[PDB]
This record gives sequence, structure tokens and C-alpha cells, in this order.
Amino acid sequence: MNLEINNFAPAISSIGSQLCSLSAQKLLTCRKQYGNGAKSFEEFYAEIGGIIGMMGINSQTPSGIREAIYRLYQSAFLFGDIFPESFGIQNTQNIKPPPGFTAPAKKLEVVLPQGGAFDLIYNNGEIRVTTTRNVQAGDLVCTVTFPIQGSVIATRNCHVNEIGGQLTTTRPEIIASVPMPARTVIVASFDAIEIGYGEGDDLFAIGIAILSNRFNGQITPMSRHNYMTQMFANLPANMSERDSSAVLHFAQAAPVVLGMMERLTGAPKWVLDY
Amino acid sequence: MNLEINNFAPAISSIGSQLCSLSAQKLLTCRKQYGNGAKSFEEFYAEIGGIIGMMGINSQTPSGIREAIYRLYQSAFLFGDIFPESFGIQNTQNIKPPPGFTAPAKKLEVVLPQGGAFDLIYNNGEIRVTTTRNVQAGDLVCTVTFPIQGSVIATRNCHVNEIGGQLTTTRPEIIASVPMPARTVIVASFDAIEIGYGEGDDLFAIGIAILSNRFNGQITPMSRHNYMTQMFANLPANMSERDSSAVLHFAQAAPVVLGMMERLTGAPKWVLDY
Amino acid sequence: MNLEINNFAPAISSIGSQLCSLSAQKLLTCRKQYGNGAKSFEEFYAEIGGIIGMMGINSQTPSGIREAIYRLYQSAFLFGDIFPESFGIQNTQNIKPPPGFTAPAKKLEVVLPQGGAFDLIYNNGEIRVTTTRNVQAGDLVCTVTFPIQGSVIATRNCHVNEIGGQLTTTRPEIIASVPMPARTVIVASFDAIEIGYGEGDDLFAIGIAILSNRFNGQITPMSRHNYMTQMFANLPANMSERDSSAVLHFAQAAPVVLGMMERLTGAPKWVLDY
Amino acid sequence: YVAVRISRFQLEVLRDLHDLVRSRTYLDVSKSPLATTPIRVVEYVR
Amino acid sequence: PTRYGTSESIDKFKIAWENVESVLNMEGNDFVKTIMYAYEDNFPKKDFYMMLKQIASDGQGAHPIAAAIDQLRTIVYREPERFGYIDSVILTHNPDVDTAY
Amino acid sequence: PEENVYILLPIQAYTGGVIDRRDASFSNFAYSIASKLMMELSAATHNKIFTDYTRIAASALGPEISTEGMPLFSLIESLELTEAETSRLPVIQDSMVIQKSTATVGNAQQGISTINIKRVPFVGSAFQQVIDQLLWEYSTTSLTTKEQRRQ
Repeated sequence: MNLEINNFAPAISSIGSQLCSLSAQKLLTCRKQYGNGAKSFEEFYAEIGGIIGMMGINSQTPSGIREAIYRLYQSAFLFGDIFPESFGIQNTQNIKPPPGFTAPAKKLEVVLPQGGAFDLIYNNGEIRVTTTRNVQAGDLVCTVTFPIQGSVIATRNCHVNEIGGQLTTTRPEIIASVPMPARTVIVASFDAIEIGYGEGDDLFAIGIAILSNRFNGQITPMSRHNYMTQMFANLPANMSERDSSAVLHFAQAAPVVLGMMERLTGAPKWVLDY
Repeated sequence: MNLEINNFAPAISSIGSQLCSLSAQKLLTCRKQYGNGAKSFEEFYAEIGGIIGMMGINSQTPSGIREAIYRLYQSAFLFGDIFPESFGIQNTQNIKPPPGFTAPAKKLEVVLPQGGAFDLIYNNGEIRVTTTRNVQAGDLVCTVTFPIQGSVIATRNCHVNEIGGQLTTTRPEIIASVPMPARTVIVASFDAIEIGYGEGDDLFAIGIAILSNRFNGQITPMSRHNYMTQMFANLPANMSERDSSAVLHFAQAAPVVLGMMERLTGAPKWVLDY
Repeated sequence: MNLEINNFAPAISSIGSQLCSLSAQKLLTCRKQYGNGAKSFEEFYAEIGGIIGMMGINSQTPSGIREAIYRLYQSAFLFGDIFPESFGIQNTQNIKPPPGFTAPAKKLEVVLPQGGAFDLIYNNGEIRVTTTRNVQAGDLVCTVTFPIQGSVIATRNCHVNEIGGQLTTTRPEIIASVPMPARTVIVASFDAIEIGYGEGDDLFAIGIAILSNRFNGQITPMSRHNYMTQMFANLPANMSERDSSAVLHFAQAAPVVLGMMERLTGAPKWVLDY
Repeated sequence: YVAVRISRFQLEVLRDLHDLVRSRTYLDVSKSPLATTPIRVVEYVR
Repeated sequence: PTRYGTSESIDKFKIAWENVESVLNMEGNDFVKTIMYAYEDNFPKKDFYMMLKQIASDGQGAHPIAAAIDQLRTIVYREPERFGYIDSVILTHNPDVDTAY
Repeated sequence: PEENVYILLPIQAYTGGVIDRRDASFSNFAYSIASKLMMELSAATHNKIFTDYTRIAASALGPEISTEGMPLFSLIESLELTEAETSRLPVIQDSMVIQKSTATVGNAQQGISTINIKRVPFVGSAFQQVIDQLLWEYSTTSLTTKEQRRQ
């Protein structure tokens, strides 16, 4: 999945996230006024559901909202060539902090040091490596590249920097604590939270397919974890952690709302409470 | 347990879910305005929080909504009235989709083939089998009977059909990929969701106790996972996924609301935001 | 972390939880009506986001509600003995039940027998011990000190009291079921819920430091799990299960509100919907 | 010839006489009376 | 914007503004409204309508005024017979009377 | 229509709504009815709170009993009740006891206060109860005691 993030991404993402939250709020407000009429829920929503008056939206239909979402998503993440003048993106002065991440860190990404001294396998929340040869204490065995935050449990034959059970750094590194012979195993379990949100995965699967169909050459269907890891890896380094969170919130919320508008079910909390 | 799901369950389930959601909304509304004082919260709720009126249901006491839940549940799932009391004037031609499932799939149900060449044990989110004899690459070793959807992680010595990290089918089948003699072990882990809801498990524990005390022959107390698996296994085969979702949502929401009326705490989002 | 909890803790905790809920609602309301402009969101919140009035507290600045939180926390969890015990017992004013715990039980706390026959290693929601010598079947090998409620999965060479897959007692004890030789293994996995709330862990980490900088001699930064275990172990011996729930809800809600006033993100449901 | 008809008529069937009873909310003026005069605030400069 | 012409849309916006000011607001000279009315002809119709849309769009969101409107609009929707309207009507040769009523 | 079946009819209570075919907005039609209703609710609750209700004096052999709503005897002829229902009616007349408690008024924005309330039962329809709930919410949205205001 190849894509470039333009340098005005936080400003685009603020508008996109506001639009997504408004659409979700309107969707919930509609489900509580259905009944007592001769009209399918889909038709009822297609009538009063899409009525949000924002600059750049030129329709009162969910189709117009999805077209606006398409336009905003294209500009920020796929082509830094086109800038949308329709929306009030030029006259933005500040951005609002997005909700905190909630996705549990089950499969956490690590990069092994060179020299093939270890064999890496993954478990539900733990990384276990095996010493193919004798290795002395005091050298790192693994470092995580996908940021996580939380407590550490069940550490064996390894040392991780923590104070009071809580991890200190955002990218923990695992080092040997006591010299060990070959063929032994060291483990590290984490009660951590990775980047991105967890709820709405069913709406993500059916939205990513939609926007991969529309953007055939740039996006392919794939799991939420891999999508978020690639999107984070494509972020520029010179970026404050407040802006990257705003970018990632829209990056995950756009497919969720796109799939939401198809299956008229509820909304995740992180989309509503923005 | 043993039960008999009638052909009209998808329609009765909508009325049941609407009743449960209205009860939850009333509970939180009364919880917001309780003025701490001499009367306990149970007395405050029993006086104002049970007055709800909808077509065919005109209760004015929590005993009334408890009786209505009993009636609808008995009619829909257990040996009970094939035809509900006010079903004629309900006009449930068009139904509102239920919220999507959010229950984590910790214990996942599989069944080995008739050959008997495998010994299977369970873990928190993964399964592993040991070959009792020699096994050739490219044969069935397992299959899931309880539908599941989500990502796949930590696959060793076996193959699962998935693209981009997401399972292609809702019922994956595990197939060996390498000629592996002499007591090998294959591991398959999933970051997936199973039919059911995750929140309000404390309420379910006592709701199931209440409605197994009333229907002491047909229903017995058990965990949420076993209850949901049996309920899904007793569904008719000639049924779409649009109606089975409503049936399962009501089947789990009834015990949750019954236990919610006992312990006057909040309500899960999947119950209230129906 | 050394601290003493008096018998007036539930009364203090009800007021504290109400204040936290009001502040969270105020923050969300001011967040949904923030128009991007010259004034930043932090300035916007400080002007009309701290003005909350109720019985007792009468402050119109975020510093005011911060100091109210400080006063309540010191009066509840750090002050030695407020009054003679009979004054508290004869209180007639009643309180409101707190929301049910939702924190998953990953590092479940257990203690081995005095014999030292077994060795304990932890995993995710799983306790596995090995036998140094031969021990007869039918005796306690592990007991749980931190209360836990939920289903039981993947038990090998051990037996637990459960009906329908659901645990019967809040403090399960693991006993041997079959005679075993030395160097064996017995496992016990749990899909359960412990004391605490799982959401809003990022805010807890930065709020515990804020309230530890003030009570430096009594409170130190630590993980949420350890904090909750110590708070539960420091509760007075004679207290109903209704009051301890309110005490623990306030004890966890104070740090998350302190951290939420710093990072202007959303509030968790268990704080908001009190 | 052509007939103009409706659908979805909503009516309430009570099935019992005790279902005609509802509840309202009133103010307890015995212990929470109504003020008759605004508080008089006299201010000075510092 | 798509429903009518620019002038008709401007007139509809003015009518809506007057209705809002009369339904809730008490009498007072609306400074912004007077400013926009007096200098209406110094701008082309498209840019005047764009400014009006910007004014209307500054207040969009889930705010206390909107929720108050929703609380009544959800009662109007759920009880059509009390407020004196029907959602739709059906015409046919042979009506099929419902036995339930 | 039959022995234990009682039917309540939906009579028109609030008249509103302007139909304009050129714009086909149901949302616009609802706003017109809702806005007219909001003004009527606001007019009823302006500078007034609900404190006065009819009752039966507390005698030596009975507690306080509410007589609010339709008189019970009107039902005698409106429903054409048999002897069983007429016998039942004095029993449900005496169960209409007024309840007393404390409640919380206001919200996070205006503020929070506790006052003393009453819950007076009455005989009527269900839409009546919804309208009364709306009126009570409108009247008590900004209620403050003298202590709180002074503080």
C-alpha cells in the first residue's frame, strides 16, 4: 500500500474527524425516532440522516457526505497534489486533541539485532526468543518499533526499564539480565495499548473494501493492525505527537464511517466522542 | 439447556430489544436525578423508573417490565405461546438492525476430524494440537463450528486462508503445511471477535440465575459463552444473518436487563444504544 | 505506598465521584462546541470548563476543582481517623451504586502454600505451576487473593469449583485432581474480570504522578494494577461490599480525572456515567 | 371509485383499569418554599 | 444549496433568519443582520450566499440548543396522530382491510 | 369494545406544521411543529413552578389521596362498566397515595441542587405523562436555593 502524507495533514484530518463525528451523531439521533411510520429504516435515514450543513458539502444525502469523505481522504493520504478549497481548511488556526488510543497490543512488532543470535516467535501478548548460542548479559535482544504504553507482566531472564510496574519509555527494549546457555528462552508479556482504536473492527473491514474499490491503485483490503502500522510508518519524523494522533484518528475513522453508512448499526465511542 | 425457537423469533426479538433499551434509558435517566438523601436508590427507582408504555406493553412498575420480559422470552425461545399477545397490531414489517458483536473470542470452539490423529488443548486465544502419528502436509486438522471474524497472529507449522492479515472466511479451517512426523505441535492464534457482547457480564450472571429460577426446567445457569454457543447451535439453518443477529441480541439482552434491574448500576452500550 | 482509610470513606467517595462525573460532563460539553479559532482549546476549557457548582464546592476555575479533588482524597485515603466509629454507623443519608468493574484480569494475584512444593510463573490470564516433588491428589496448590469473577477455560491436571463454565466463588482455589510425579505442570486460564476499570489507563498514568507530587511521602507512581491491589488490601476489615465499591471507584476516578484535566481528551464511560 | 386509505394507526390498549393511573411531579412547598424577595447584595470597593 | 437559485436561496435564508429571531429572540437591533442587509448589493450573489452559509456553518455541532430541538423533534416523529399529520397515504382499487383493528 | 378491553383514542392536542411542496423537507416540517411547541411549553412555565394539586383531606382513617385527572366516576359511564369493575374502582381510588422524596434539579451547565418534590398520581393517557415530564424539565432547568445563590 503506497501513499504519501502531505504536510497539511492535521488540518485536513480535523475537518474529516469533525465530519465523521457529526455523521455518527446524526445516525444515532435517527435510530431513536424510527417506528410509527411506513418507511424502511434505510429510507428514513436516507431522508433526514444526512442533513449536516458544513462548508464544502453540497448535498443533504449520505451520498454527499461519503463524496466529501472521499475527497478529504484523497487529498491528505493519497495525493499531496490536490488541495481542497471547498472546505474551510485555509482558515484553521488550532486543532483539538483526538481521543486516546484504546487498541490492545496483542501482536507487537519488534526488530531483531543483526547476527542471527536469536529466533523470534509471537504469542497472544508476549515475544519469546531462543538463544542459538551463548550470549552474555547486558546486550539488547529486541526493540519494539510500533509504540506501546502500559504495564509489564511475566518477565523472565530479561530486564525492562520500569518504575512501579509501569513502562517508562514508549519504545521499550529487552536486554539480558544474567548470562544464559544456548537453547534457553526468555519471555516478555505486556498489558499495553498500541496505536489506533479497537472498537468498530467489523465496520472497518467493510469500509476498507469500499475505499480500496474506489482507490484501486493505492489501497488494498487488509487488517486494521497492518493498515495502522503502515500508516504510522509513513508519517514524517519532524512531527509533534499531537499532530500525528490527529492524522491517525481520521485515518482510521474514515473507513469506519464509510462502512457505518452501509450497515446502519451503532457507532464506536471514539468516533462519537471527538 | 433445551429450547424451541419458533419461526417468529426475529419479530418478537425486535420488540424485546426495544423494551430492554427503553428500560435502560429510563434507568439512567432516573439515576441522573436521584438526590442523595434518606430514601435508598432502590425505593427511588421502584417509584418512577418502571413507568414505560409502548404498543402491547403498558407497565407502571419494574415488576411489570420483568413480567413483560418473561412473556416475550418464553414466547420467543422456550416451549411457549407460538403466538404473542399483542403481535397483531405491532406492525413489525420493517426491523431496525442490531448493534454489531463486540465479544472477544478468547475460547474458540473447534472439532477434530474422525481420524483421531490429534490431541487438542486450549489457551487464552490460541489452539494447539500434537500429532499422535505421522501426518502429511495439506490435510484438515481442525475446523471452527462457532463463527468468528478478525485478524490472525502467530501461525506456526500450519496454514490459514487469509489476505492482508484478515481471515477470508467466517469459519476458518486449519491445514498442515509441512511434512511433520514425530509428535509435532502446530499453533494458531487469532485476534478475532465471536458472536456475543463483552460488557455487562456481571449483570448476565444474575439475570441467567433469575430466568433459570423461573424456567427451572428448560434453562440452567452457566457462563455467557456456553449460553451463546448453545443458542447459536439451536438456530434453524434456513435463516439469514440479518434475523439471527436480532435473535441473538435479544437472547443476550434479556438476562442482562433482568440482572440490571436487580443491581441498580449502569447499562452496557450495546443494550442502551440499540 | 502507605496509607490508611477511615470509615467515612464511602461518604467522601460519593461526593468525589459526583464531582468527577460533573467535571467530565462539563469537559465533553465544552469539547463538542469548540469552534476552531484564535483561542486554543486549553484556553477555551480554562475559561468556561471549570465552573461547576454543587453542594459544598463553589469554585469556577480548574484549579478550584483540582484543589477540591486534593481535599477529598486527603480526607478519605490519607487522614488517620475522622470521627468515633458510632457517628459514621448511625448515618442515614444513602449513596448510589457505582458502575460495575470492567478491568480484565491478566496478572491475577495468587499465593503458594508454605511447603514450597511448587514454582509459580505467570502469563496472560493464566497461572502455571510445576512440582518439585511428588504430592498427593486433592490438596490446595494455589489460592487467589485478588477478587475475580468470570468464566474458566483450559484447566489441566487441576479442578476448580464451577457450574456451566462459570466460577462459583470469588476467590477460587486450585486443587490437584490426579496423582502426579515431580516436574509436572498444572495450568488454569481465566476469562474473568478483576477490581478496577480498564478504560482510561493513559490518564491514570499521568494523574498518579500529579497526585504523587503533592503527597510525596504517601503516594508514589506505580501501575494501575498494583495501585488497585494495594488500595483493596488497605481497606478496613469491617465494610460491606457496597461501600468498598464506591471507595474503589473514587480511588481510581481521582487520578484519571486529574490526568484528564491535563490532556484535554475524552473521559471514560465509568467516570462519565456515574 | 379509487379509495384513499392509511396505514400505521397507533392506539393504546390497556387491558386493565389500574393502567389508567399515571404520575406527575410537584414541588413540596411545605419544606422547600418559594422565595418572595431577592437577596439584597451591598458591595464596597477594595 | 442545490434546491433553488441563488436569489431564491438567499430569500429562503432571510426568511429563516427572521423566523428564528421572532420564534426565540426578544426585540433588539441585530447588528450583524443590519450590516449584511445594508451592504447586500456590494457583493456578487454567489459570495453573499457563501458568507451566509459560513455564518450558518459556524454553529454546526452537537450542542445544547441542538439537543433541545432533537428532544422535541423525536416526540413529533413518534406521535404523528397527536400533532395532526400522517407520513403518507395509499391509493388503490381494492383496499385490504386489516383484521387486527 | 369488550369486557376487560379499554381503548384510549389519540385526539389532536397540538396543531402546527406548514406544508410547502416546492421544498420536500420532512425535517423542515418537524422543526415548524417543534418550534411552535417549544414556545407553548416556555409560555406555560415562565416565572411559574408546579406546586398546586387537588387532594382528599387526610382524615382519621385514611392517608392523603390524590383526585387529580379524570374523575373516577366519569369512567362509570364512559367505559360502561359492569358490576365487577364498579366494585374494583373504590379499591384503586384508595391506592393513589402521594409520594414524597428529594430530587436533583439542573445539569452540569446551570448547576446542581436538591429540592423536595412530590409524586401525585393522576388518571389520564400516556402522552399526557410525556407532556408533563417535558413541562417539569422546562420549569426546573434553573432552580437554585437561597444558600447556594448566597454562597
